[PDB]
Amino acid sequence: QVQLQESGGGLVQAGGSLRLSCAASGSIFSPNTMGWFRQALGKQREGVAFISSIASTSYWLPVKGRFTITRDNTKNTVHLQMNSLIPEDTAVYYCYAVDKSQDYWGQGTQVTVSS
Amino acid sequence: AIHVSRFDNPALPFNDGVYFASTEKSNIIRGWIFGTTLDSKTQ
Amino acid sequence: ADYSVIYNFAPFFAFKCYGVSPTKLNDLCFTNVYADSFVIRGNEVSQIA
Amino acid sequence: LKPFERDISTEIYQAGNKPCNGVAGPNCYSPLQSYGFRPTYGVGHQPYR
Repeated sequence: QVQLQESGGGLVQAGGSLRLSCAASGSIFSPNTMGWFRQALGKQREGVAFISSIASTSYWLPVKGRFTITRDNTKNTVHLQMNSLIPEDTAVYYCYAVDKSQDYWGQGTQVTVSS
Repeated sequence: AIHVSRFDNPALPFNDGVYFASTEKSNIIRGWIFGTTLDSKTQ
Repeated sequence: ADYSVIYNFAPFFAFKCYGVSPTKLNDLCFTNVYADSFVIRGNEVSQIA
Repeated sequence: LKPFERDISTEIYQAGNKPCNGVAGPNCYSPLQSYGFRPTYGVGHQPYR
């Protein structure tokens, strides 16, 4: 079984900063391609960004500088840095591990920003 | 390959297979290793 | 039908193709084409599907 | 693709003549798209295992 521990969300004022994070525990393999998915309220889900095992990054949005991904190879976890928040990014985040055989999903974190 | 009592023993590509032959004694050569990236990222 | 000028005309908010891949359009020869042009607000763009 | 071969690499694809450069947007969509499976749809569009 695979468990994706997500943390770091909540209520933050506009222009604030925070640290989303998830740890992948259980039966993972070797390619281990990971990333994030955003779900707006009552809307479709889109891919935020993606990080592979070779430190290659692929952002699926014009969000460079805003979002930055850090890797923990020793424990193999993914951190995402929220800075300079705007209300347009108020959506729930689930990180995604497509991996090699069976892809998995997180349970959810509420990130909210309003003024 | 000589060991005397830097990195000078690079790995060799597998290509489509390997033929190996040796006239040395049994205790000298004691196995082989195969992989893709030779690290955690591959079995 | 040269879709190259269509692609390079201007940046497009939406280029969504249903039933046919955009790449194969050059190598796919059709019988008839229909070009329906109109102007709508941005919020109603997604309604055209 | 070859028979019994899987493609796993999630490289961002350039859906036209506008290069992604790591930026998904106009004429730059991922090769992977999500199915819109809803129970209201009839046969031919319902999810199948």
